[PDB]
Amino acid sequence: KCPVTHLTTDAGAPVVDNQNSMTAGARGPLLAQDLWLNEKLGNFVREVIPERRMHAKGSGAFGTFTVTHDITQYTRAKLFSEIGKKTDIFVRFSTVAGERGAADAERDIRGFAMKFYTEEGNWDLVGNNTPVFFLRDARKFPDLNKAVKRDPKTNKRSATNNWDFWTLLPEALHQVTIVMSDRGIPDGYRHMHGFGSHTFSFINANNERFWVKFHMRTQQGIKNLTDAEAEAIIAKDRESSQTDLFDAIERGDFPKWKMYVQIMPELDAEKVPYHPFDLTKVWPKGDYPLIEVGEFELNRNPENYFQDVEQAAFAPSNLVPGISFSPDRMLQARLFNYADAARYRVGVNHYQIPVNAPRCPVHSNRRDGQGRTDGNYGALPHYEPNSFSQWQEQPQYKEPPLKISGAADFWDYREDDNDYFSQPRALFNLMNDQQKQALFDNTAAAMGDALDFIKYRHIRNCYACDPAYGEGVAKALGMTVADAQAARATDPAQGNPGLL
Amino acid sequence: KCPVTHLTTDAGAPVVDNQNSMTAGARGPLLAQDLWLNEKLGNFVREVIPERRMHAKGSGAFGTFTVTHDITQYTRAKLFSEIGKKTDIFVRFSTVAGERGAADAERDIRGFAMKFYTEEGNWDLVGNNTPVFFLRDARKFPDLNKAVKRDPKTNKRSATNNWDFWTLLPEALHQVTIVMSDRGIPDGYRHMHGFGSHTFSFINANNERFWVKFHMRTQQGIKNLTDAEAEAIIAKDRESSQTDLFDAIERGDFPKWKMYVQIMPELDAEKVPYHPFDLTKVWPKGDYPLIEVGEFELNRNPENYFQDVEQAAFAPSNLVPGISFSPDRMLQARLFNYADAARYRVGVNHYQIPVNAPRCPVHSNRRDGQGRTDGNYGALPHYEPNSFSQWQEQPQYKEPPLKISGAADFWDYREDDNDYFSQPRALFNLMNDQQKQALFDNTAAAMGDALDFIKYRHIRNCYACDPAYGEGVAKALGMTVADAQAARATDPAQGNPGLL
Amino acid sequence: KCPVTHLTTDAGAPVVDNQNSMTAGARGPLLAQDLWLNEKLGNFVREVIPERRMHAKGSGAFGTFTVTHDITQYTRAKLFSEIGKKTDIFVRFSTVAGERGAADAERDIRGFAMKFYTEEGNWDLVGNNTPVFFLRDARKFPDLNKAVKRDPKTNKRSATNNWDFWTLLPEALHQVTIVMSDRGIPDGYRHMHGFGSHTFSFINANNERFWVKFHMRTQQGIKNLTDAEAEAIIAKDRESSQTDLFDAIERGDFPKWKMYVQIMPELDAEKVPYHPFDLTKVWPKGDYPLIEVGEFELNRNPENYFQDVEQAAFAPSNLVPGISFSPDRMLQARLFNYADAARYRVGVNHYQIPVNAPRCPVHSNRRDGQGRTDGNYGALPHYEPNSFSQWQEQPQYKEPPLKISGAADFWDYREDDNDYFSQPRALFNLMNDQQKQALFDNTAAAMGDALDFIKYRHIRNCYACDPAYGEGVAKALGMTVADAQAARATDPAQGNPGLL
Amino acid sequence: KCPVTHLTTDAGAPVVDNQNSMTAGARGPLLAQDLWLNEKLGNFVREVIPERRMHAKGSGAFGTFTVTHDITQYTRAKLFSEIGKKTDIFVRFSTVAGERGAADAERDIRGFAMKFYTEEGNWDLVGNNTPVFFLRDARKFPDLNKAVKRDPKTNKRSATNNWDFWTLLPEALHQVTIVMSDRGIPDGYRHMHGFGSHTFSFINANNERFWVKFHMRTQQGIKNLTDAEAEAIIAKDRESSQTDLFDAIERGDFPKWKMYVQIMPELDAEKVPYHPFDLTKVWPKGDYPLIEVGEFELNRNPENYFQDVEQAAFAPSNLVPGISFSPDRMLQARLFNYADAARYRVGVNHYQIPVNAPRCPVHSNRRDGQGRTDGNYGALPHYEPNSFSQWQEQPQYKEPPLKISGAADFWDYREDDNDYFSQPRALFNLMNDQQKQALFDNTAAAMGDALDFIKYRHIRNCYACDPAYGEGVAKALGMTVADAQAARATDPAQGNPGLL
Ligand code: HEM
Ligand SMILES: [Cl-]
Ligand SMILES: [Cl-]
Repeated sequence: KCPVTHLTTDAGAPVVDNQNSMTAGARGPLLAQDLWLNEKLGNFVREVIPERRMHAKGSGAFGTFTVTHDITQYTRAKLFSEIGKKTDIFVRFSTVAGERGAADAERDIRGFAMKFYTEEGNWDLVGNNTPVFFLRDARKFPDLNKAVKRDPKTNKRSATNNWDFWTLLPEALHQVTIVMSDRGIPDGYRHMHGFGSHTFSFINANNERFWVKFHMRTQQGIKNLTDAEAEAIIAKDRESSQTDLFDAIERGDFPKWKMYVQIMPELDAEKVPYHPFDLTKVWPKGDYPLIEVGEFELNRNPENYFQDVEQAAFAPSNLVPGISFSPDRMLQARLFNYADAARYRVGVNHYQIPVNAPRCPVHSNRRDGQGRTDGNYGALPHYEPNSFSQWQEQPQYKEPPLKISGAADFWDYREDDNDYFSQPRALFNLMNDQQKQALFDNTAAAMGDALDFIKYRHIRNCYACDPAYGEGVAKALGMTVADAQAARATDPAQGNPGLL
Repeated sequence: KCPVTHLTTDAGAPVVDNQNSMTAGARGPLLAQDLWLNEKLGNFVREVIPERRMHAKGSGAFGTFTVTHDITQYTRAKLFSEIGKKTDIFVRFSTVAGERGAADAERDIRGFAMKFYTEEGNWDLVGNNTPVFFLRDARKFPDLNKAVKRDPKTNKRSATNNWDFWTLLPEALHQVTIVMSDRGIPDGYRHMHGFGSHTFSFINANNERFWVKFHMRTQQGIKNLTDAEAEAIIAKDRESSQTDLFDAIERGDFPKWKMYVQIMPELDAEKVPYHPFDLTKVWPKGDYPLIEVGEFELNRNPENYFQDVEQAAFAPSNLVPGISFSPDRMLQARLFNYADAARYRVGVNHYQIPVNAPRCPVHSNRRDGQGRTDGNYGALPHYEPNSFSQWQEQPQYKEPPLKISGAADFWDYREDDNDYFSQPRALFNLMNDQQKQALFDNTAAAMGDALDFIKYRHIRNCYACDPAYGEGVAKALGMTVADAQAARATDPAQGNPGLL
Repeated sequence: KCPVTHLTTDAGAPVVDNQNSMTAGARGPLLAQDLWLNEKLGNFVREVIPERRMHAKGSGAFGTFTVTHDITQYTRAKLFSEIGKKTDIFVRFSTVAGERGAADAERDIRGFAMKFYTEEGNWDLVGNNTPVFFLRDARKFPDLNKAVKRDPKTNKRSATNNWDFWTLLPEALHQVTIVMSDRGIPDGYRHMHGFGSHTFSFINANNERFWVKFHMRTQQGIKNLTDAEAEAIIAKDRESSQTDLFDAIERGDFPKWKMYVQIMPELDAEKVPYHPFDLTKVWPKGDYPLIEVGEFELNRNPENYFQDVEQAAFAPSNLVPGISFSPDRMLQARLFNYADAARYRVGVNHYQIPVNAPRCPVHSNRRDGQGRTDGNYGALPHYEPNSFSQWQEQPQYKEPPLKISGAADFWDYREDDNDYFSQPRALFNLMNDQQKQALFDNTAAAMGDALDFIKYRHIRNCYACDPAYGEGVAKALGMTVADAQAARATDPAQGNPGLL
Repeated sequence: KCPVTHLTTDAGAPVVDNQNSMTAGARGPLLAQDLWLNEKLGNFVREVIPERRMHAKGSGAFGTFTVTHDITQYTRAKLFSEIGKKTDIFVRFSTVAGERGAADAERDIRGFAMKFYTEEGNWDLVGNNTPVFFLRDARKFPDLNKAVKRDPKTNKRSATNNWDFWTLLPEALHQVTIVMSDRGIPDGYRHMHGFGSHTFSFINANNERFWVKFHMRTQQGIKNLTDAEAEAIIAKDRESSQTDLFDAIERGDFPKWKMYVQIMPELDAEKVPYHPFDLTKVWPKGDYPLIEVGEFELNRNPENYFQDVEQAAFAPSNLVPGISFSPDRMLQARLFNYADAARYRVGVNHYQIPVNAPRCPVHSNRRDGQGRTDGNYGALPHYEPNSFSQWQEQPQYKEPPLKISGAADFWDYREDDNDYFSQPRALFNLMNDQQKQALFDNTAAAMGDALDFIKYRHIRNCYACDPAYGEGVAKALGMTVADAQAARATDPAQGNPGLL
């Protein structure tokens, strides 16, 4: 609004008429020489890009992060180098299974994706509102996509597809318990925590490695919706979380999180009794307590949703000196899969998009590609080694070596670690009676019409985790643990390693 | 299900392990030589194509059309040539404003897109569940897209954007009245009519032209949902119309429509008192009664939604001998905009997709393009004229000339026809008291929080159509027609041709 | 060169090693966590975009245009408004049939594409080094593409495909004569003229229309290569024209053209004895003498060929107030085909590319699309009509109406005008004996191994144009006009309108 | 040719006129309702896909491979299982640096890409006409692309860019010597050998590993062109190798190669004095003599070049049971980079293209993607694990583990192996005096105008390889080894590990 604008073509030619097309007489046929119509409609049918293969529905905001505590003994990362140091951030929150138009207030994981515009590169912490995940090997990620999304023929969610998959992965019971708890539907993005979920690494100025987990704790408090409350909100508003977050920032009610880390010296990874790189497992806070780092707030709604939120590309591979990866098998796949997904979805030149662009010096020698806008590194020599001091590597940032034991092979995770249930059993025993009844009710509702052998399989897995959990679930499904047990002999998945 | 399948790569190499990735020791980093993971994940992030720029949410089915009546005196079209002749069809139903994930049971137009696999080409009748539309010049179609979709900043529907646009187009009141009536929310695709909406042409074996309108009348009966009933269905099911249609076909309860035509001899177009090519106007049935043609049923759910429904491309330009276009200015733009939209969305080689492919001989000499699969017309000479009898034109199908009067220019539609209100006034006076109260209630709900000057503008336009319509709307908005009238002097759109 | 650069990722993270990949031991397998390699190679395989479907091989330069003469009585175009007024330009020269790597010094038309960065929009004059073309209806343009390019099976140029097509278009003899003359191989882009070829329109401040032809005459002089001289240059340099033009600008030897116009009052188009919109015909200079307008020089080599030359998009539709189109049937197709070609080749957001961007105000309300970088018109309302003074049309630039006579139909060009030979006969009689012998020799060489019936057909067409032309061609082919004449009875194209 | 064809649209509608466009009167403007023109031209501008980022210029043929010898003790690969067993193949030959249009007879490596349509998957042996390459780590491959292709500003080959890069890689001297020898320009694809170049692996039925090198030896004899002979061929024909190969097959003169292998037991890789996975090094035939396997002939020209040759996608990752990879660092990158390059260039669904499609059972569960044609695995469950025997892994094909020693790190190749010159010195001493003089002449011609410090650097590296080689090169450049030696002190690349 405000300053009057006069319509032009892309090339800046004045548009004469924006109400009438050019015709051979007043009621005659349309002419090809109606240039503005050709341009207006040709561009119109190319506005849509592919949605994200996962986490398609989302809301974004800009904000800042402030260091409140010193952790420079563990990490040389420049954004953490001093108390008081402020870094600008972009955050996209999301659901997982919904397409672009889907309801915000579904029972699902939420995405918690953070981009930090640092002096030594953008650092993407691509997190979830849960410290764990259903899977611990990336082999299973495309299968999870199909299981939680639409059947190839009914084009609807399928409790049978979803729960057949989940119940054949006993390692999944931890995240299944979390998403079937009261926290499976947060009351908008401001009332949930975030997590890196994976084990990452810190590297200090001494070139020492630590293993690390990020926790982002909501200063607005954990707050949830029951199935019924969510359904009532969806009936009015499929965009309930966008409404909530946009409205909050618009009225100056900026949401805040505190950032903590669990820090584990490199050598401790071979001393702990739990697999320290297993995404289905946390590190107990009694072994590795939270160390406070800083605080971030979201304080600015983007001017244009498509340019800043839809085109936003996060990559776990977007790391900076002093923050690096781990051999978590899931993290390891994400280190390449996001950059690849973004080359397809927003283009090879997607770092030209302002929300993705670095706010520090950049010298990649990336050349050409569709839609090159930014100079294309001009006439500079485009190869290395060269005799012209172009594109010089920076060895001072080299990480210490990472010790390997064992041959290259497909190593059976089930031989390495098969503690599927101790962590979910702990979580069940933390719950009060209401939360337990919610867990049982939410579970039986989600299984809905899944085939009976699948309901029996979940009840068996849940009983193994804790007899009271198996009972509450079996009861809420109107079944018995005895029938669940009797069904194992004829379970059609017989012969299959995740079938216990 | 049924025959056991053994996992291979695209190239047919056996996959050894589909549960574990290849690692440097059991808890070591991931190896690049894990070929199956690279392939599985690289293909995974390229499954999604752009949604349709309009009518993104939809349901599809296969079926057949049977001629029941003789109209060969009006049309030489081969699918109509004999009573009893059966043609196979594909139909996609849709909403308009929803993205891929959006609720089915919104207040919106529904799409009614038909593909007839004819012996002289696929005939697409790309229709709506309404005989008219909001607009009569394609200039305004991209603007309607933005008005009924998401604000560029809030990323939500905007009553202000939507109703500012609508109230500045008095010609739109006809379709606004239809979509705000009880029929703005059909109880699924089986309980709505379809229409070509536009005036088309028939050409008979004598090379005579008729102007024609297609009506497809539901044999299951008009059936609707109130705002409250729709909201309750959405709370359970965003896919309510897919559920309804898929379930009906799956239980053998095949939905049927009867097809009729209004036929107008060419010369009558200059004798009627209404603009006969104006998409905001019908032809009164008293002047041009319905002539029965045939009956179609939908009787087969596609095996794969993506391959048959999501990749389906309709084009109003997909016409056959004996069925052709008119100078309707809206139809005229669609004659090029759909083929162009599909080149971007499903590729230049989209006619290789089975649902789009013709079931008759095809010799286009279309060469190359990404993903060419079908022979590419092999080694045949690829130019015309040639000395080799390749690609010979077919003059026997030539249409009679179309008379033009007037210069090429931007002809102001408002000078040519400005009867905005007589047809909506007729429709209002057909309604019984309940339907009228629904029209008023639905209208005030849809305007929701639109700025007051916009509510005043709709009330003025509605009063001009019929004093009782203006009153019922003003009342349901908690306003008065007097205030509406007083606001015209300061209306901020002053200086603007659609502001009456 | 000069300032030392330190290699980073796109996200600005330092790169540790640019010589060694990350491996599991010194002679072990490659790790997926080698982030720089993934990024470097993933981006590398996306550098290439599609070449132009026509005129793929080219050279570009920046320059300026200066008005030297007053023609404001004929055109209100702002770049021409005063003597001395300077406009910045980009020019791309090209061959036509060569792919990206093909030789510069082939016997072909050359492209002469001009972009003028004007205060009322970019004006593209997309010209050739010839005043005419082979065709006069766009129906035949894709066929010309196939005929002059590679056979679908041999993947080589085919004299049979090329000359079968050409000899079945008698209207083509004019351009065939030009491209087979000594001027079919200019000695680089600096020693050739340019032409708009088509009839365009001027509109003056009085809203009067003139028909207009643009001539751009080389101030370096017409200079050509024989077949033998060209072949010798190709043996050393496939990039001979890039070498020539780049080297000339680099040493300050800036090439200059003078711009002239032929001006014809609107009404004269119905008074001339030649079809004034027929691209196979010029306007004789005796009827419409050249009027001088200005002078342009190319004086700056682009810093980056891909960003400025390969991504350059010209469109005949890029017109400005006071310069517009004509009903030339070929021009009429180009008015839409280039903008469409560019949406595919450089993207819907290709006007963000600096060489394509306007240097004047732009308000198109074009939204979104892949790779949106420039603000996306932020939060401004995105529909018209609106109550907020956004996107207001500009009626002061409206053209006078264009008179139409006749029905909409496929009008046979051969019924309308069939003077195939008078203009080529004039051109043949302008030639001196050497140029004539060149025309005959060049023709027989180009026909090479074309089937005999095709050589006979060219000789017949050439004899009809002028008995001496038919003789010289028949002789250089080692045939006789008598045999050519005897072959017409059995010509396999019998039954075909371009077969005389 | 032969059967008369009648022109239709893609949808199979008859085309009335293919010579005239639809106009408002005979000399009037073009109408938008000319559907055939819209379709014909819209499809026309989408025929071109991106060329290959490397090896863009090529020729293809179909053929067969016959086993002549038993090697089943080394490999369980099914195509080798019996003497007499015939496998169908596709082969694409190429240059490396040329774009689509570039000359065939340039001084360059040639590509020798083989696809074997095997009963357990397509096996791609993506080879070159040389047993080695310039590089031994993939870090340097994009840099080699830029060095051997066009300068970002001159858009021409640059001897300075090319030789600056090459002379700073002493490991490159082996391949530099080969490509500067008489064999740098083979007399077409039929007179050159092929090689896998890399060390691969065989796995036998006992689950034992061997390291292996493939040699494909021409039965038509090594035959070459001098610089002068090549230049003379280019002056006539940029497509000389396509002409040669197509013509040979067309006249029944089918070219044949014999396939041999060098076989090295796994444990020998730690016993040899040369790095056995270093692409700049061969295995001496005295240590590992050639073992004969079979013979292949190319006997069928494809019907359509674009469908079969341009869309052909090879991937080193396309391996079958009994043939696998090695830790060669270059091979390791190609294992992912080709499948990724093809997803961009020919689409995610490129295995639908007949030349790429497997000729054995395929069950990948790859879903959707643009242009899905083939059923999309219909309604089958689309996740694993499932209770429905879909997508079952095949463990019988598991390879033995691969022993790793050392930490994950960037291991400096120059510390591991720095024998740059012994193999090129051997090759120089195999040459007769003519071949030596050719090597010197070809080298000085290729360095052309490269800056002097670069010529000095090549002479130094060549002298180190063999004093006679340094002398012959220095002399042919008109320089002395003494000046070369004196220049090292001021060499501008001082401080750089490949500068000796
Ligand atoms: C100039 C006015 C119009 C323009 C520019 C327009 C443009 C479009 C575009 C670009 C799509 C998506 C096409 C694709 O990607 O396959 C679409 C879909 C559709 N349109 Fe329109 N449209 C217009 C008017 C109408 C009218 C008046 C009706 C009904 C009479 C209509 C019915 C539909 C239907 C049913 C679909 C969905 C087709 C399907 O199921 O794939 N449209 N339109
Ligand atoms: Cl891609
Ligand atoms: Cl496109």
